[PDB]
Amino acid sequence: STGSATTTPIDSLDDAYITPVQIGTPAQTLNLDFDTGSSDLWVFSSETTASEVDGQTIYTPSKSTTAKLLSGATWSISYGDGSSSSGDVYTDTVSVGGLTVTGQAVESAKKVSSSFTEDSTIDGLLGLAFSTLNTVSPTQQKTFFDNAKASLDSPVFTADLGYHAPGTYNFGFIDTTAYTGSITYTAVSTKQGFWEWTSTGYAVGSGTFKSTSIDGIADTGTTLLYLPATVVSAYWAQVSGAKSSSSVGGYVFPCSATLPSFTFGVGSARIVIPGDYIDFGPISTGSSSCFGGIQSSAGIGINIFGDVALKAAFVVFNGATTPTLGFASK
Ligand SMILES: O=C(c1ccc(-c2ccco2)nc1O)N(Cc1ccccn1)C1CC1
Repeated sequence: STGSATTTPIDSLDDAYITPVQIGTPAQTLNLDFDTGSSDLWVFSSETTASEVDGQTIYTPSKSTTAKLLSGATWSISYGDGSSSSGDVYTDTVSVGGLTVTGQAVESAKKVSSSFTEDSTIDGLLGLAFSTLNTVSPTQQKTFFDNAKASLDSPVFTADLGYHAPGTYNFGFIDTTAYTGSITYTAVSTKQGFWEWTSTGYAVGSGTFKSTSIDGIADTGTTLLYLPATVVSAYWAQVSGAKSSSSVGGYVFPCSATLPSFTFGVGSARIVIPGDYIDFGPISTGSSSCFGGIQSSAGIGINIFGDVALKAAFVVFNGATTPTLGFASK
């Protein structure tokens, strides 16, 4: 089997991407944020505190003939931006782009933090990291990808995120028309439950490439590119007037600037992020100070290849017995 679904930026900055997902019988279509940095599939639901729902589409398990309460199971998650959600769990049929999993754990939110309520465009998350991070208790649950893997033609999914445009998540096959050149594959460590890999270095604009190992995660659920402070300083030093602002919470730059590209290494290959991908626009409406798309990871404890980086590539998440990641230009 295979699946193929279009993923769409939620706003004009590509702050996140939503992909439609069919849950239950008859189908209830919810727009989920596919997140390779987490491992819970959770949704706004008929159980969500009513004051915490503001325009999202909800899953109502009582209207699904295939929903079954997973008795006793609860879940609770916190994300690196401080947001969180929690609730109970049902199993139900879940389809993505024509690929169906029966008995998928669908984690129904009873509570969501303010950031979720305030984002009417995201109806939930679909976790695609390793199942060892799944928060369900007392019996940890598998991700949609783990449940589907055995049926898939090839035990892979691919992320092809667009810049200010739709893109695609595919399951079970590699679309050889979707990228240029070859795919370079690199080793993955699952020890922290993430798609954790080691970049071979970086370049700023037309500058010389610096060979240096940068350990970090491929995280579709994170907007920006978070890298060591030395790297980020070198990038922003090339932008006249850029500075790190404690009041804003990162690097800002004059909106009048033209940003340089940023290249990261994947083995001997190179992925170039165009400068325009690094512009996240005015810090507040009407400001001429713009927010940078490359920020320091020093506060986080891990480097994160988020959407800014991933949208410059066609990315293979290879869930073979020994997982690997593949990157190609496109
Ligand atoms: O939001 C998280 C994050 C945190 C915790 C968990 C997790 C799974 C299960 C329990 O906790 N999963 C994440 O997905 N980021 C992305 C991030 C962090 C900080 C700033 C920006 N982006 C990843 C790094 C851990």
